[PDB]
Amino acid sequence: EARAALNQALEMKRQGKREKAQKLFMHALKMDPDFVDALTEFGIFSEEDKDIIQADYLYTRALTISPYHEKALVNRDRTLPLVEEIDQRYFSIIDSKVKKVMSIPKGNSALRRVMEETYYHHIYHTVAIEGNTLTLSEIRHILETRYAVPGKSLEEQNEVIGMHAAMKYINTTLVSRIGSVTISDVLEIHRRVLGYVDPVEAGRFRTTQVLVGHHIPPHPQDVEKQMQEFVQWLNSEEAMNLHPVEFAALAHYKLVYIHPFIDGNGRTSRLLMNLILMQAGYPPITIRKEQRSDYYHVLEAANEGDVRPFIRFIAKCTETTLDTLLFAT
Amino acid sequence: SLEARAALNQALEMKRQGKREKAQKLFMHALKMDPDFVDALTEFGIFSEEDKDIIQADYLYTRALTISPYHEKALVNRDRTLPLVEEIDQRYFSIIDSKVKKVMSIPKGNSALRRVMEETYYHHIYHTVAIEGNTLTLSEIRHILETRYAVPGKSLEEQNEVIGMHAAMKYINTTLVSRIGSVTISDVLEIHRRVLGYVDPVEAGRFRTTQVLVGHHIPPHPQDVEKQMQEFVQWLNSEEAMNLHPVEFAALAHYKLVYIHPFIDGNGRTSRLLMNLILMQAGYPPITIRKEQRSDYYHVLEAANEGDVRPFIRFIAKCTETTLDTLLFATTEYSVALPE
Ligand SMILES: Nc1ncnc2c1ncn2[C@@H]1O[C@H](COP(=O)(O)OP(=O)(O)OP(=O)(O)O)[C@@H](O)[C@H]1O
Ligand SMILES: Nc1ncnc2c1ncn2[C@@H]1O[C@H](COP(=O)(O)OP(=O)(O)OP(=O)(O)O)[C@@H](O)[C@H]1O
Repeated sequence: EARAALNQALEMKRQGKREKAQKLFMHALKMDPDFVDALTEFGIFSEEDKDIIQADYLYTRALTISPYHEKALVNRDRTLPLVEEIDQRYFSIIDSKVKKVMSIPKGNSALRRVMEETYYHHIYHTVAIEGNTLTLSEIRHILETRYAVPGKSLEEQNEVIGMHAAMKYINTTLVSRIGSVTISDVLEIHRRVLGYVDPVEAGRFRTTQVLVGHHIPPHPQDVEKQMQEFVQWLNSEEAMNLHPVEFAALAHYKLVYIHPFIDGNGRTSRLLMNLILMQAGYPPITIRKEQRSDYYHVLEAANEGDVRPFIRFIAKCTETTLDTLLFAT
Repeated sequence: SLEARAALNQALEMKRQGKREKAQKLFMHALKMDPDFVDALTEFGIFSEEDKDIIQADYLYTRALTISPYHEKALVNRDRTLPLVEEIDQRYFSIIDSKVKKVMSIPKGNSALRRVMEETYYHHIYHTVAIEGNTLTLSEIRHILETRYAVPGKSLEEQNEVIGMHAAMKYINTTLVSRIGSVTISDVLEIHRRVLGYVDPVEAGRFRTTQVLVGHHIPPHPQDVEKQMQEFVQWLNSEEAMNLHPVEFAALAHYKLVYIHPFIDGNGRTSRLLMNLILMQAGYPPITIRKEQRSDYYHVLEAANEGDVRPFIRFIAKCTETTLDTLLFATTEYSVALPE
């Protein structure tokens, strides 16, 4: 019961429980996730395994519940600047790999092959996370030939066509264009993303209220005003001062939070993310299909107070993209 | 100008000696060299009445007078045939009206009618997409709409045309048919938005921005298209249009939209749908311009552009009859062949 599982895990730490300590710490927070002592003690336990980022999260969560909790505050005050350095140090590692892909001359036969294949790779994964059953070979066939695939839903194949049209529009019209991003530009991306599936709802705002896991987004009445504030933030001086990868990740989150469409919210958000990156001089990033579980958890964590685990998750995806380019080239 | 005044005379002397088929071919060749040859129209009009073809004869005389108003030989013939054709045409609408009453006489929930009304829905889709060069079969179009799975080795654009139509008819049958009040420019765009939405979601429900050729027809410039549609919907809701016979009003509404050609694509499909909305609002079943009538469908549209729209109005009335003939036949066929 309450305050029971922690002590079991805490005495196990003295013994050297190893996995047995962790399992009980996880079970203790399963019964009560707002148990301030279980967070602080599991935070201390995390630093023993050199996991300072996880520890800082647990302390920050504990203080959001109990601001004046001494044991958590004295630990956070130490880790707060330490993590800020670790995070900034990770962005500088990414910035060096981004410079190493720009160092490669345009016209390289190796890069052309990768940039081509990774375009289809991005489409496969962005549709696969939302439960599209089409393979990479099938998605290649759809876009190359424009003939339908045997024994597969027309809705699934129109999702693929919708994405290709949306990226073509971005890469052509938006990426290079001078000036601010408008509410019109966001609708125009969605109009292509969902146009071939639902031509009625494509490029028009959500009219009904919906549940997204455990997230209840703004009411259709408010959605319009939420988007006017969102585009104002995108063009704000504050947002320009942020590191591209962070600004991209925050732009992503704020759109999936507002959830202004009946469908294509995740897809439009992942596209808008890449527009921010490509406008700042970063290649298009792919949140892979197998990262669906993680992708949601960091979005859950973002809703409850701390957005950083999401910002880090995007930066990790950014690195794996850059790693794939430099390797394949 | 006597390039084919020898071809007329050639055909005319052939008529005297008999030369039934030989006369026609030369009359057709005479109008091929000069289609605005007033004597070739009037003489071929006289020739037509000999085969009891008064409708064709009246067309030729009316065409001749549009070129040469005061041409005596044509005028004396037209003055006779003008009221005669008006009677023949009105008599055809009364034949249709009796067959429309005979489909309403059939009970509301008849099991035989339900089967036909279902099959003819897919039949209408097959033909409306087939005329514009869609290669999908009837069985394939049934599979698309029933299962919502794609067809092997056929373009996604062709299959999205089928989905676009089904959505457009569903919207019409549900929202528009039963709705009280006037038809608006918004309603026309909303039909097109579904018709073309699954193929071209960008241009769906938005007016033509560029100028295009349609066979030998140059439609109003994109600048004027908006005003042409405001006058079109004003005519649709006008008292004059309500006084016209449903089949004529349907056919004229069809023509005026394909004339204006206010979209990049889906002009014919939107027109054929709007036609059926007029008919169904007046209490007529949805009519199908079949795929094999593509050649005829264009000729009567050409004929309409040059002055006389009646051949089109008659072409729609003929399609209306063949629809009603198919329903009454199949319904009586199934009544015996099905249980109940
Ligand atoms: N708890 C959450 N809070 C906020 N956003 C979330 C949450 N879980 C998932 N999301 C985001 O919203 C999407 C889920 O929305 P939903 O399930 O309605 O749409 P989908 O069909 O999965 O994808 P799409 O929005 O691309 O059509 C995810 O793809 C993700 O980007
Ligand atoms: N000479 C003509 N004058 C007026 N309208 C014509 C003429 N020829 C064809 N049309 C109309 O235009 C339609 C064909 O237009 P067009 O060839 O641009 O489109 P499509 O792709 O064949 O068909 P849709 O309009 O259904 O997409 C015909 O169905 C008819 O309604």
